[PDB]
Amino acid sequence: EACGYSDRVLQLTLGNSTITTQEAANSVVAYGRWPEYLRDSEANPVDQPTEPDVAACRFYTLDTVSWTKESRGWWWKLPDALRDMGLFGQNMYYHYLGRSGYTVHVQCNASKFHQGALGVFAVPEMCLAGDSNTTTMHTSYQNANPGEKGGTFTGTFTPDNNQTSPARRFCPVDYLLGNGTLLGNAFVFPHQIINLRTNNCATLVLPYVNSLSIDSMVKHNNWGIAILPLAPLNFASESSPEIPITLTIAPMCCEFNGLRNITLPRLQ
Amino acid sequence: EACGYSDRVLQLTLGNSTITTQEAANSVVAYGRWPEYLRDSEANPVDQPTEPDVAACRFYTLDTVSWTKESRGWWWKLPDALRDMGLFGQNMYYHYLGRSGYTVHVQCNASKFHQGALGVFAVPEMCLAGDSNTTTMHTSYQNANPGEKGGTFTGTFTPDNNQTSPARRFCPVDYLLGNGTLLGNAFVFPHQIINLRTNNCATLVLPYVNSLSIDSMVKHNNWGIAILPLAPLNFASESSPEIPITLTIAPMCCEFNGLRNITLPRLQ
Amino acid sequence: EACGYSDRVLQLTLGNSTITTQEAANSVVAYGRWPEYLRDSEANPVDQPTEPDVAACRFYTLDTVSWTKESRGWWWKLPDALRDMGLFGQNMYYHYLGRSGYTVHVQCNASKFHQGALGVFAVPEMCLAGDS
Amino acid sequence: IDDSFTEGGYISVFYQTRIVVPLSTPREMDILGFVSACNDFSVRLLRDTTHIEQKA
Amino acid sequence: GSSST
Amino acid sequence: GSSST
Amino acid sequence: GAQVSSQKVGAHENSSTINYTTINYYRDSASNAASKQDFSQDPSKFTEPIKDVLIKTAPMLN
Amino acid sequence: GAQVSSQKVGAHENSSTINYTTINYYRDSASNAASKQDFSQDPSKFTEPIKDVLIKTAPMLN
Amino acid sequence: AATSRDALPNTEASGPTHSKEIPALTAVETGATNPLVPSDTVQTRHVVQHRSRSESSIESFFARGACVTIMTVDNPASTTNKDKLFAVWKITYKDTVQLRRKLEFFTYSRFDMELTFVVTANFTETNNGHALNQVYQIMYVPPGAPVPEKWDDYTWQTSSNPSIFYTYGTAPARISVPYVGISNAYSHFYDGFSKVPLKDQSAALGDSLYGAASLNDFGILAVRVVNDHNPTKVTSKIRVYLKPKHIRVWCPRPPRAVAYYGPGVDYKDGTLTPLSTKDLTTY
Amino acid sequence: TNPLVPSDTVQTRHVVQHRSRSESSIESFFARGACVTIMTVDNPASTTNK
Ligand SMILES: CCOC(=O)c1ccc(OCCC2CCN(c3ccc(C)nn3)CC2)cc1
Ligand SMILES: *C(=O)CCCCCCCCCCCCC
Ligand SMILES: *C(=O)CCCCCCCCCCCCC
Repeated sequence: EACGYSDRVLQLTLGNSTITTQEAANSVVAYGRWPEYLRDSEANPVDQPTEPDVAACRFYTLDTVSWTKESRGWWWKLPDALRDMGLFGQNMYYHYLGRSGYTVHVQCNASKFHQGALGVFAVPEMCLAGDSNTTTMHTSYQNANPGEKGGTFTGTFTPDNNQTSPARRFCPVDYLLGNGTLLGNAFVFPHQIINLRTNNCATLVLPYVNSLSIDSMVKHNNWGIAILPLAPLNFASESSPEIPITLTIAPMCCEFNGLRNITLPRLQ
Repeated sequence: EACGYSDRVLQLTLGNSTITTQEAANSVVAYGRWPEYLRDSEANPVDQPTEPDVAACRFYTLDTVSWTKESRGWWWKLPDALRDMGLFGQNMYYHYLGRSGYTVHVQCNASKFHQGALGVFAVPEMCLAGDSNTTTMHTSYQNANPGEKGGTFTGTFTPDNNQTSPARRFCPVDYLLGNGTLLGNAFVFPHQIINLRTNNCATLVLPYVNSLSIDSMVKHNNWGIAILPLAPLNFASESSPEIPITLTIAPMCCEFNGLRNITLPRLQ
Repeated sequence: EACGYSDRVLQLTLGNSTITTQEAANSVVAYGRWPEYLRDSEANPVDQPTEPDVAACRFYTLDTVSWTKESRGWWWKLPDALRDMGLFGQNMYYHYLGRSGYTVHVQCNASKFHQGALGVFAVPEMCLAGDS
Repeated sequence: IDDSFTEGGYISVFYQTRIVVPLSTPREMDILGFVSACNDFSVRLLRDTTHIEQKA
Repeated sequence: GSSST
Repeated sequence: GSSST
Repeated sequence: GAQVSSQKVGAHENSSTINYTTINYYRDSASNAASKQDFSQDPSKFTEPIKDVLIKTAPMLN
Repeated sequence: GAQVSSQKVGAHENSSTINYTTINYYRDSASNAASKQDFSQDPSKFTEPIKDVLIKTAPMLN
Repeated sequence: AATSRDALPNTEASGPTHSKEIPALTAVETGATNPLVPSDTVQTRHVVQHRSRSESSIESFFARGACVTIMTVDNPASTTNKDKLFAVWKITYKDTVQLRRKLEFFTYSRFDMELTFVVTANFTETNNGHALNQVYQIMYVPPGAPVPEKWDDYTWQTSSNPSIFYTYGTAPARISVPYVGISNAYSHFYDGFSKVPLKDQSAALGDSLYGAASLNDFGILAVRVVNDHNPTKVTSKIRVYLKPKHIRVWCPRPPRAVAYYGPGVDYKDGTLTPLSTKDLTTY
Repeated sequence: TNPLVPSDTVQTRHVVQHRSRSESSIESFFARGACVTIMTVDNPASTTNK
C-alpha cells in the first residue's frame, strides 16, 4: 500500500497471542482451503461437540532446535507435537474424537552475511519408513510419536540389526523424504522456503485433511511438518556456524466428540 | 397432567448425562435466579472468555458418604468439591478468573419402613469457624478446602490445644451451623428437605452469587452445601442402620478469563 | 383421564362374561390386527358359514397351574386348549373347517413383597421339538 | 467383527446408592436387559453368517 | 412408448 | 425418449 | 413399452439424474427380474403393538 | 432413456457433428461404463497457494 | 465449464519490451510457481492451439485393467495324498507394483471398481489322460463370513456371499463393485495406528502395526474348481485385472522412487540409489 | 419397545443423515442364488453290470 503496507510485514493474532514479522515471504494456505468447523451435511458423531475456541486455538511455541552444517533435517507430526500443549492437549485426551486445522509459523533469523535455505513442507498423511530390513510396518507408537521434541532426518539408511530386541523406530533418509520418494518433488506438497537472504520465516495455514470428517487424534496424525536444509548453512568463514529454528503452532477451528475419562498413553 | 405428568417424577439432562427421579419434591431455584453468562453491562476482564459448555457443564458424581445414627452432618464448598472433576477442573486451574452456577442433586433412598429427614442447605459465602481459642481466622487453605471428600459437622466444640503445632482446621458445631448462628434459622438459605417418607432426593439450582461479576475460583468458594440430619435415621428395630447419600453436581454457564499456565496448589 | 380413568384398570366384556383388572400393563393387539370375520374377497368354501357369536365367543377359564421355584415354563396350543370348551368345542368338531381369533388373559397375582417375572408369548405356528 | 480400528467402546452398570429393602422382603433380585436399534440405524454389504453351518 | 419413472 | 447432449 | 427409471448414484466420475432402461421380454411376471424399487414401513406392529398409543415423554404406566 | 453424445472427430474420412449412443442396462451406477466427459480445473490450489493473490508482472516480494 | 478435451490456450503475438513490469523476476520462497508463458520473456507469433489434455484426465490415466494378482488352483486325482488346492486371496492393489504406483500419486481416492478374470489351465504330468471342461467358483468372503477350509465344505453354498461361476474357454469373467469403503474416501496412506497403547495396560495388548487400519480391510476371494477329482491332474491360474472406474483423487504426492518393500512406505537397504551418474556440464 | 433417539437422553448436534436401509430390504436380503442341492448322474460303458 501507498501509505506503507507490505507482503513482508505481517501480524497474526489468535486468542491472547500475537506474532509480528518484518521479513516474511507472504503466507501459504494449503490447497487454498482455510480451516473450518464440521458442517451438518458432513457430520457423523451425533453428540454435541466440545469446541474450546480461545483456550486451545492460540499459539504454542515448541522447543527450539539448532541448525548447523551437520544438520540433515527435522520432522514433526500433528496433532502429536501439540499433545502436551495446555488445554488443547487436555481436550484431545478427554475425547475419543477430534479434528483440527493449524497455523504453522516457522522462525529462523540470521544476518545479511549468512546463507542457507530451509524447505518447510506440510505433508498430509506423512507415513515414514522404519529401520528394518527383516520386518515391515513395525515402528512402535512410542517411536512414531516423539511429541514436541520431533524427530530428525538422516543422510544414510542404517538398518536395525538387533533381531532379539528390535529398536522399532523410523530411519528417515533425507533425499528420499523418509518415505521412498525423491525430495525434489516434495514441492507438490504445501510449502514455503526460508531463504536467509529473503525471509526470517515460513507461515503455513493448514486445513483439517483426512478421508473422514473426524477421527481419533491419539491413534492418527493428519499432517507432518518436514523441515530440510535445501542449501546448507554458511557464515562468513566460520567452519562451525549455528542459528536457532523456533517452531510455533496454533490449532484452528478444533472440535471434539465422544467425551469420557482421560486417555493415558504408554509413551515410553 | 391428565395424561400422567408429575411433580415427583423428573428427568434432568446436561451434556451426555441424564438423571431420572421417580420420588422428588419439586426443585428449588435459588433466589429465583436461573444461572446465566456474564452480561456486557456487568463485565470486567476485557479478554475473550473461555466457555467450555458440554465438556464442563455436565453431571459429576462425588464419593458416596454414609448416613448412620451417629451422623452429625456433612459439608462441601463450591467450586472446591469439583476441582478435580474432568475438564471443569482443568479449565478452573488454567485461568486466573472464573464464574459458575450449579445444579446440585442430592441422592438418598431407603424404604417405606425407614425414617429420617435431611436438611439440604445451600449457603452463599459459607464461612466456617475454626478449632482455636487462642488465635482467630487461622484455618489453613488445605484444611479449608477438602475437595470432593467434603468435611463433617460435629456435635461438640473441641478446641485445638496444641499451641506449638496447631491443627489449623475447622470445628463446625452442628446446632450452630458451624458459624455461630442457630441451625433452625438456616431455612432462610435456599434448601430442600429429604424426608424419607416423602422423597429420595433434593435438587437445588444455584446461580453464581458474589459481590463481584467474576473472581478467583482457586482463592474463593462462592457456595457451601450443608447436609444435616434434622430427624435421625431409624429403621424397623435395628440399633445400627445405614443408608448411602450420593452427591451429584453439574456446573452451569461457566466461563473463564485470564489464561496462562496451570495453577498447581499445595493441597497437602 | 382427569376424572380417574387408567391404563392399569381394565374391564373386558364378551357374551355373558366380564373380567376386571386393577393392575394391568395395557393390552397387546398382535401385529396391530384386531380379529375379523372372513371377507368375501378372501373367502374360499362356498357354503353358508356357521357363526356361533355369544355362545362360543365368551371367556373360558382353563385349569389353574402353579408357579414355584422349580417351574421351568408352560405351553398351550390354540384351538386345542379350547377343544372341550362348551359350544366352541361342539362347533369345532361338527365342521371340517373353522377359523378363530382370541383374547388371552393370563392371571397371576402375589403381593408387594414377592418377586418374579413371567414372559407371556404368543407364537404363530409354534412347532415344537420332539424327544428323539 | 472385533476390530480395534472400528471399536465401539464400553457399556457398564453401577450402584449409584444401593438397593434397599425392608425386613420380610427378599434381599436379592434380578434385572433383565434388552437391546434394540434406533431409527437412524442401518447395515450394509450382505454376507454369510458364522452362526449356522453344515459339516458334511 | 417410453414409460418414465 | 432420447436424452441428447 | 420401455421402462425408464433413476439410479441412486453413489461414486460419481469427474464428469443431472442418471437413468437405466428396462424391457420385459416375456408374458409371465415370474420371468421378470427384480425391480428393487421397494417400500419401507414403520415398525409399530412389532415395536409398539399396544392398544393404547404410547407417548414417549409420558409415564408408560399410569 | 437413450443418451446421445458428441464424438471429438480426429481423422476424418473423405466423406456436421458425429454422435454415439449409450443405454444403461443396470440399476446400480457402479455397473456403468466410464463417461469420459470430464472436467478440467485451474492448478491454483497447488501452483499459487499464497494468501495474497500474485500479479505476474509485479515484484513477487514487496 | 472447461472440458478435459478442450483445446489449450492460443499463443498470442507479442512484441518488444522496455518496461518496469518484471515477469521474469520472482521469489519461490513464497510457495508459488511463477505463471509464465513464452510471450512474457520472448517475442512470439500468433498460434491457434489445437492440443488437448483429454488423455491425462484422472479417468484416462487410470482407464486400463491392471494385473493385481495371480491365483493358483488345481483338481488332482482322487487317490492323491495331497489336498485339492483351492485359492484364498486377501484383496488389495498392493501385491503388484504398477497400478499401486499410479494410485500412490495421490493420498486419497474414490472409485467404482471393475474386476476382470482371465483363467488359464494346463496339464502337469507327462501322463496321457484327459480332463473334461472345468467350471470355476470365485466366491467373495467379506470380513466376518466363514472362510473355506476345504474345497468342498458348506461355505461354498454362497447363500449370501457373491459368487461367480466361470466356464473354461468362455469370454473372461467380469463384475463391477461399488465404492465399498467405511470412510468417505480410500486412504492410500494412513499415518497412524489402530490401537492406543495405554499405560495401565500391558505392552503386548496395546501393540499394533504402523500404518495399518482395519486388520481385515476388505475380505478375500476364494477360488476353486467345482469339478470332482479327475485321474489326470490339471492345474489352473486365475489372473485378476482391476480397473478403477468413475474415479476421483485428492492430495498429490511424489511417485515411488525406490523399490517397494512390503505394504507400507518402507525401503530396503541396497535399493536406495535410483539416479545415474551425469556430469553438471555434460549435455 | 421404547422409541428413543439420542436427543432424548443426551445433548445432540444437528446431523444431516445420508444412510439408507436399501440393502436390508426383504428383496435385497434374499437376492442371491443359493445352493439347495447337488445331483449326481453318470453315463457308463454298455458292458457294465450296474
Ligand atoms: C488401503 C488399501 O487398499 C485399498 O484402498 C483398496 C484395495 C482394494 C479395493 O477394492 C475394494 C475391496 C473389494 C470389494 C468387493 N470385491 C468383490 C466383490 C464381489 C466379488 C464376487 N468379488 N470381489 C473385491 C474388492 C479398494 C481399495
Ligand atoms: C415398448 O417397448 C416400445 C419400444 C420397443 C423398443 C424395442 C425393444 C427391443 C427389442 C425387444 C424385442 C421383444 C423382446 C421379446
Ligand atoms: C430409453 O431408453 C427409451 C428407449 C429404449 C430403446 C430400446 C433400448 C434397447 C434395449 C434395452 C433393453 C433393456 C436393457 C436392460
